[PDB]
Amino acid sequence: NYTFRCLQMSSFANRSWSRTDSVVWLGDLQTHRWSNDSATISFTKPWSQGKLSNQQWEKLQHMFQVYRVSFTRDIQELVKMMSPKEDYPIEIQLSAGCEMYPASESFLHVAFQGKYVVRFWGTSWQTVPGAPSWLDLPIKVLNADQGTSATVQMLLNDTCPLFVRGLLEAGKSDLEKQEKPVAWLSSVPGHRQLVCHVSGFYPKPVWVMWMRGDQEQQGTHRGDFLPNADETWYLQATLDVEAGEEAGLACRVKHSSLGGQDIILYW
Amino acid sequence: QKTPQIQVYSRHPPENGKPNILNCYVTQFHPPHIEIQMLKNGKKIPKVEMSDMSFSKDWSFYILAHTEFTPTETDTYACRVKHASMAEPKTVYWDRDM
Ligand SMILES: *[C@@H]1O[C@H](CO[C@@H]2O[C@@H](C)[C@@H](O)[C@@H](O)[C@@H]2O)[C@@H](O[C@@H]2O[C@H](CO)[C@@H](O[C@@H]3O[C@H](CO[C@H]4O[C@H](CO)[C@@H](O)[C@H](O)[C@@H]4O)[C@@H](O)[C@H](O[C@H]4O[C@H](CO)[C@@H](O)[C@H](O)[C@@H]4O)[C@@H]3O)[C@H](O)[C@H]2NC(C)=O)[C@H](O)[C@H]1NC(C)=O
Ligand SMILES: CCCCCCCCCNC(=O)CCC[C@@H](O)[C@@H](O)[C@H](CO[C@H]1O[C@H](CO)[C@H](O)[C@H](O)[C@H]1O)NC(=O)CCCCCCC
Ligand SMILES: *[C@@H]1O[C@H](CO)[C@@H](O[C@@H]2O[C@H](CO)[C@@H](O)[C@H](O)[C@H]2NC(C)=O)[C@H](O)[C@H]1NC(C)=O
Ligand SMILES: CCCCCCCCCCCCCCCC(=O)O
Ligand SMILES: *[C@@H]1O[C@H](CO)[C@@H](O)[C@H](O)[C@H]1NC(C)=O
Repeated sequence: NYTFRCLQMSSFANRSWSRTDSVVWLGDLQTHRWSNDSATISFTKPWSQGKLSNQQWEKLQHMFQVYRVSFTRDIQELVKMMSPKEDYPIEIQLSAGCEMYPASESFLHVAFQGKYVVRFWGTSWQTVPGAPSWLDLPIKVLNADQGTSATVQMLLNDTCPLFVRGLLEAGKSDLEKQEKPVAWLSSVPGHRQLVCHVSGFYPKPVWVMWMRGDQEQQGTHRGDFLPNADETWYLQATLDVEAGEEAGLACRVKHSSLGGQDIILYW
Repeated sequence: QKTPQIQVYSRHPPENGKPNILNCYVTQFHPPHIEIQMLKNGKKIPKVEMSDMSFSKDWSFYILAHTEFTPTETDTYACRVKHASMAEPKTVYWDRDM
């Protein structure tokens, strides 16, 4: 299960100012960046082009170049038509791509001021239950544009799975990279709070538990997965204990990279 | 509008005198316009690298700031965030363990 996400962020400030920026993620590795500043889509990996030839990529790029200008014009023009009722500032987000399987499903979701309002599904755009009613008319209009509907359907149903299978092949060693965790212990200097820190692991799946001998200490609170800047992950697991009960405790780590040789830090 | 949560943690075990990387991960904010600085002894650190802004399944934004640092027992490190959701800048000092 790999999920390809293209994440577009548009800020509209007043009528004379807007930017659109995008990032693309294959699973948890960033594959592309597309700044407002740049005319072209930038690569964040050597394999970011997938199996697409230089011409095939340019054709896809052009289509997105056309889309970005058109999308900006359309949103600017919609705001003028709705003024003063709907007015600046405005934030629009699009999350679009496909989730691969052993087969794939595609999605295109749109949020307005941080709330999900619109998706493309089947052959048409649609507002979602609870969306502001003023979106219904603009979406009907958009649904009349047959060519846009047909391009979007091609992009979702065909282009996305084809392109991602290209990325999965082209970036296999990078996608299947194993990076080892390093761990270290600390505590708040009454009952103490022991913290087992685990940083530098990839991929994401991991097991961190406090132990006394072979007994798992089920009071272990697992923190959130925090990213490092080098495409590895950070995680801490804490245990609330009474003072004098810290002797004989240990933090045990299991990860794919370690080849069955767990990390064990005795407190 | 949503308030940014801020987490500060080091890339490697913090050992005094050993160069390292300090991370500031800012999450769960809206709108995306935001100003993030990392501080050494309360002063702005100049070379602070930044990830591209992205967002989560719930549409809230996130971003990762990072800079080289060397921990010692004479230095504090922090992350200060200015954002429209908060009246004044919010600062989180490095826990010293994290
Ligand atoms: C791209 O794939 C689309 C389906 O995939 C989904 O959407 C994409 C964007 C991804 O997100 C993916 O992950 C999703 O799974 C596909 O859309 C389908 O297109 C056909 C038309 O070509 C639609 O068929 C019509 O169905 C309606 C009934 O729809 C309702 O009921 C069904 C349940 O039975 C539900 O599934 C729907 O949600 C609706 O509630 C029929 O009324 C209609 O029949 C009449 O018209 C046809 C002519 O087309 C005649 O042959 C018949 O005899 C009837 O007169 C259609 O059969 C289908 O609903 C639609 N799916 C959805 C989920 O909306 C799209 O066509 C693909 N495009 C390309 C280019 O590949
Ligand atoms: C306020 C919050 C509202 C959010 C809900 C609205 C979201 C609207 C999203 N609209 C779009 O994504 C489409 C915007 C661009 C579109 O409307 C057209 O202007 C543009 C140009 O269309 C014309 O030329 C095309 C050939 O280039 C076609 O032939 C079309 O028939 C013709 O009218 N359309 C496109 O660029 C379509 C391809 C890009 C679609 C990608 C979507 C992510
Ligand atoms: C975001 O990017 C686009 C790049 O095309 C900018 O759009 C241009 O804006 C300038 C204003 O300085 C105009 O001269 C051009 O007419 C615009 N170009 C197009 C193709 O529409 C936009 O200004 C950028 N936004 C920001 C905030 O930098
Ligand atoms: C919209 C669905 C995309 C399906 C095709 C995916 C392969 C092309 C990758 C293009 C990344 C460009 C980033 C811009 C994202 C955007 O503006 O929507
Ligand atoms: C439009 O927005 C920008 C960014 O918010 C602002 O700096 C600028 O003064 C505004 N311009 C006008 C003409 O209102």
